[PDB]
Amino acid sequence: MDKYHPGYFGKVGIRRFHYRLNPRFCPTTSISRLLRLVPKEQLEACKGKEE
Amino acid sequence: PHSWGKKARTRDLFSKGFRCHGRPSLSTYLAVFKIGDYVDVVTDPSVQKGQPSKVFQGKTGTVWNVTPRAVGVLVNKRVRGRIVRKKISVRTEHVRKSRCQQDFKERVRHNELVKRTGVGKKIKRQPVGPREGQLLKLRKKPIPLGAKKFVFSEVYNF
Amino acid sequence: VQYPKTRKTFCKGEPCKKHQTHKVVQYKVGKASVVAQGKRRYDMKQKGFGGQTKPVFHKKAKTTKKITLKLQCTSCKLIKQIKIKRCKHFELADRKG
Amino acid sequence: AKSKNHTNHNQNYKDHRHPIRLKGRRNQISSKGLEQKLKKNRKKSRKGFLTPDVQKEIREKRSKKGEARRLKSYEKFKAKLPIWKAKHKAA
Amino acid sequence: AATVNMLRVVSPWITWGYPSHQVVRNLMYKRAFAHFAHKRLPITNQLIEKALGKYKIICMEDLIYQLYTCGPRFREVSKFLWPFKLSAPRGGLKSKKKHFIEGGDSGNREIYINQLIRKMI
Amino acid sequence: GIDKPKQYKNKDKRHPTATNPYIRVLVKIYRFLARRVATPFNKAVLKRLMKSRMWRPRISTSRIKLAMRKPDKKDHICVCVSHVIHDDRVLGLKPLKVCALKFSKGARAAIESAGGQCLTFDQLAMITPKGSKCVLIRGKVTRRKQYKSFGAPGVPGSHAVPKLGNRKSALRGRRHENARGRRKSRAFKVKA
Amino acid sequence: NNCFRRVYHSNWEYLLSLEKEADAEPKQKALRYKQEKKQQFREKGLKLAAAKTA
RNA sequence: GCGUACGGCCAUACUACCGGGAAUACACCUGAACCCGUUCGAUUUCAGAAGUUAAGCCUGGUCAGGCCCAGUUAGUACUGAGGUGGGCGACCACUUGGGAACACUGGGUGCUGUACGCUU
RNA sequence: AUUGCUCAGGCAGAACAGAAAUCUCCCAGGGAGGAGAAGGCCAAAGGUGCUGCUGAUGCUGCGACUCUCAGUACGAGUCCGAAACGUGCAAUCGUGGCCUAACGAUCCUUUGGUCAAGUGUGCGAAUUCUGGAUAUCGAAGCCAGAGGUGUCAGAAAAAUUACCACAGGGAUAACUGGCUUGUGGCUGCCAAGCGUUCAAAGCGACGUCGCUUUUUGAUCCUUCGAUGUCGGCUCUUCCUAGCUUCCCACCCGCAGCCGAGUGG
RNA sequence: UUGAACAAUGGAUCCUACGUGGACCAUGACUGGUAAGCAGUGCUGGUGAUGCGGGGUGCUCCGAGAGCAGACUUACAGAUCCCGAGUGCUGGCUCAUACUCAGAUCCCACAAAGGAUGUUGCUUACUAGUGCGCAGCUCCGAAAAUGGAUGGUGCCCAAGUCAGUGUGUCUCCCUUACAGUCUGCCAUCGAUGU
RNA sequence: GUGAAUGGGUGCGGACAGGCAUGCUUCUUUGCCACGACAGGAGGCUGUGUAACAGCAGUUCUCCCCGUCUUCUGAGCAUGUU
RNA sequence: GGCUAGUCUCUGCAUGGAACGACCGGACCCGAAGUCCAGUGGACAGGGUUUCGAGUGCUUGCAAGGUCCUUGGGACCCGAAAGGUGG
Ligand SMILES: [Zn+2]
Repeated sequence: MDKYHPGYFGKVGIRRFHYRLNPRFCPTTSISRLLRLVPKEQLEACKGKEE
Repeated sequence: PHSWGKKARTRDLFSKGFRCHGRPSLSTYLAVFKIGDYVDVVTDPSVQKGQPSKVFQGKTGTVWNVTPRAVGVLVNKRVRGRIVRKKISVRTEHVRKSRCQQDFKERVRHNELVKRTGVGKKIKRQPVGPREGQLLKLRKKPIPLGAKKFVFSEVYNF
Repeated sequence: VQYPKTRKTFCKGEPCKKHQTHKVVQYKVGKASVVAQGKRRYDMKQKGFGGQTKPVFHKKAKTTKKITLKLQCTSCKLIKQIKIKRCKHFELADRKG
Repeated sequence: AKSKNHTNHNQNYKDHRHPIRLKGRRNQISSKGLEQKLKKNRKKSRKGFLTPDVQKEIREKRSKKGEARRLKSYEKFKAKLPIWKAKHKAA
Repeated sequence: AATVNMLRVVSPWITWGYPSHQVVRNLMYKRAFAHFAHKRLPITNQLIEKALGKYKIICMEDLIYQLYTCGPRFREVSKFLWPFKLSAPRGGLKSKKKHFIEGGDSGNREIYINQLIRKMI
Repeated sequence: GIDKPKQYKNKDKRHPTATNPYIRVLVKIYRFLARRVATPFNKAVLKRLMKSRMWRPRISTSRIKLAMRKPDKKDHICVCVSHVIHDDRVLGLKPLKVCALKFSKGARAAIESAGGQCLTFDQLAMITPKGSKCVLIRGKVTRRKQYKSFGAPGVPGSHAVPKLGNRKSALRGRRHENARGRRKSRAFKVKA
Repeated sequence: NNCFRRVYHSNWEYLLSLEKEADAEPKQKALRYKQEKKQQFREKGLKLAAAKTA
């Protein structure tokens, strides 16, 4: 147990009664995966322009 | 031996020499160690601080770390079927500059000065081999070698 | 074993951050609160049938406690809590004796 | 009941089945443990490192420094050379 | 020095001696195989040229010459050679267990290893 | 009897473990090439076609772009003995020749939207039989969720991901295996 | 010998000679620079010999 | 041929006894207003230069004690490997290698670096 | 930590004062001291007096290591970085004891810190109790200690069974047998003495070499899916370390008798 | 002189399923014990896991290591016969009236102190003789219980014992292991061309 | 007070060795200016080949000296060259 | 790509080791200077560390099958003396 599962055998942290997870659900993306989500017709007609 | 202390079975080991007691001299402190240097880890019992373990008593390591009063040394230690690179932090009273590479460095400097200046003959250090035939005039006359008579008195002198 | 009544030591408190006078007091264990979470759990487990539930201690090998000392900084009134070794008797040094 | 506990009998054999080697001998050793002043100084040195092109032109300038003296003296010696060769002929 | 201090310590398992020119020749021409290409090949002049041409050695006479009179390339020749397999000798051994000086058949037979090789080829 | 040295067993792999007959056809082609052209590239491709599937790992158009980013590789063909999948993070690709065992729909579209070509290994064998101007790239076998767990977490220095079967705690403070041997508060913490 | 006294004396002579090495190391560095100059000259002379014989 | 200061190695340098010491010194040496320290200006601190090599220091001697060196002990003791060697054993011899120690004999009794001087 | 000094013991000397009080001089490599067991270490000192101090937890959720070792922890210890300090002219030395022993997991509790408050002579600088807030109410959390597991990698713990049972064990006792024979039993060698004189007719002290299994040990090799465990009776056979008979043996401190010893 | 020798199909990087975790034997390296086929250790090798030749027999000794066959040769060790191989060759020594027949290859299957005018040699003191001794064999010391064991027979200028010798050469130096050499086949692991 | 035999650690080079020039640093140093300014003379010199050193080639040459200007601390890590 | 049976440069995958003047989150220390506003004074920001993470540094994923295994299950098969519930 010491060698293959260190953190076994203990108790740590604030315990949260009635842990709601729907108000904590928050999938994250990144800026690297934004311009894939724009039809590149817009990405082209908006390149240097103001829109 | 039913006591494995840090200094167990070190009566003869950590004893100073006959008429060699006293703390180390200034030649021990004026030595200079650089990283990569080879050093004999040799415990000095007159200084009870920074001592290495008795298991690195005649081990030659290489310097990896230089602290103000001590030096870090990497010594190989056979555990059972491995070798581990033990790191010791040992003061410089318990370590000596190792001459284990002295002959090699002498030979290398010799060969390089040879090939730089054009004098010398570039040691290659073969073993001591068989000899050639000689004719050996040798005035000296041979002494009769042979067994001698047994004398109980001359054997059991009293 | 004696220990001074005061001791100049480093107070790691925002006002001081340096060596202060640090009056010395022994550490007395406080009354166990009956409303601590573990005590409440132990009570909820003890009540009912089944007898004793947690293991009591009987062996009692030690004859000495480690001595704990609260040094209170005379300026911050911040308490540094140090420990010394296993000693049978202990008293703050009345330095005349 | 009563056992024969300790023995070091087959241990060299088991230990020598495969060669007794150090795992990482050519590998570098971590910088953790190295003295803090030396680690900070390595960091700051590398920060201050110039680039290879700047270094090349620096070395070029250093070589060009003593050139007017060197080329002049060398050409003077090279001029005096054939007299030396013709004197060495007469030997 | 290096080889003799090993021969000493393994002497209870080996004999050794100083072979004659014709014994060397018989060994080479009747028992010699090449340790080449991780195989055990019968020596031929072409195999000798391939494995040792680098050293101006082209024929079996070169091998015999270096072996008998060491020459510069004894090391390369001997490495090229595969350890000779010899039959159990005719006549036989006096006694494996003693030394040659003790009447046995171990240690150094300085010249009486020709008598042994001759029985073993 | 003889005090033997170790009898030679060739470490290298010389039979495709792949069950795809067309991977076997490619192994046949590149056996032919590694024999009767005998270039280091052909021998490498033969090795990699032998490789099992763990060892010809997927590779991304981002790795293709990183390989060919240098101006030296204007006409080179990026060769991956692997499935090629698209890095959505990569937006602007250059015209690239890329040979592989399979191109995902996304990777194929991203490479053919930049004017590049998606080559199979037979096309590569007919274009560059010696594999000249071919940039071999492999794909990374670390970063696997198995490789991360290899070793022991309770060994100091080994930062192995503990094996958690199906138990993904929601409270990351009250996680599984995080207390005794994971904080010096609990009498010790596994060393780094 | 192998005495502690003999070994300590050999170490003290070693340290003496390392000190003298460091003491004459600047002069040695000058000499070695000139030696590398002569090695450069020798190499280039060999190169010229080869290029003229070819 | 030496002196002083700082040393390195730390007795071939120490210990005892008997002698000698040119110069520079070093040293002993003279006093207590101050700095300073003491039970006591003994040590120590300060301030000096009348005297002396008496001692310290240097140096010469000793079949001195010690220390060091060489020989010798001694191929003795011991010992790795080997034997279907011996022996009831105890243990010993042999083959192939390695190889001391005390004692005894005799000889010796610091070398030297940096700086400043003396001797000129 | 600075600094001064030199210890055990001894010669010699000084009123009471002596073996031993205190004082003085010389000698003294440590024969003292350093808390304790032993070992190592140490002399203008890892000793000791005086004095000054508190570095006896080097700010942290703070490092690399070493012994142990699975190269895990605890523990112990070495080496560093830099805050703040002690001492010192300073270099330095100092984060306990000159060094090798002197000690302790989860969970729980407790205290300190965090927080909160306070300061803030203007700003900040923040853990939680989930429908949103408040409350030096309470509770939880994280961090550092402490309360102990000595069976000391850490269950909470009395006996009896001849009324007994089960799974096993010849890993393991009690009976035979095996090895050894200390003990027991039986013989040897030497010769101080006894024997009226005379070491042996007969003994044989002090010493010492053996033998047997034949007592008791010692062991634990076979047997615990059982080899029926003492003695006696019955019946056979064998050994000789010979009691009787035989050689009417040889020898005597053998006249006879009765005997002693030795041999087959 | 690419700056010691020899060897080396190898170095690096990993993953992973098991069995084992009663050991025992041998050796002046030993410790406890009077000792033990006792108990505990050290180095190495063996047994376990291992058959084969020899030791009569024997898990551990000596030789050697094991695919199926053919030929040759040997190891240890052997040749009176049992039992393959000389009642070999050349010098000695020993004769033992028992119930231990004298003695008869390691382990190992025991022997001691002491004694002998048996015998063979040698040293040595005395002036051929007399003393001390010292080695080889032999004899006594030498006693257990079913009848029995150099393995049996038996052996006696041995078939005991100590040496030498069998030489690419020998009137007689030969025997043979699953070992060495050569060959064929089987299988394995490889190399090369495909 | 000595001290074996047997042992144990380390080292024995590239064709990565060895040498040379330069850079950076908040680390170290009194050791910076300076990656700066100035600078003379002597020379059958240097290398390959040789015990006859003849011969052959000339490369920012050899020496005073890696000079002087108060005279230029190391360490670690790099950039080049051989 | 030059070049040459001397042999130079550029590319640098995978893997292993080291590093980071990098960055994300946590923990320290000196600070909180500076910029800014969806303005209850709040949001970040700077420089340093012997710092930690199952961190990132061009996402190494999912599903099915198969092999050897693990743990719960009768759990390779057989095997207690026992304990309990109801008769
Ligand atoms: Zn305070």
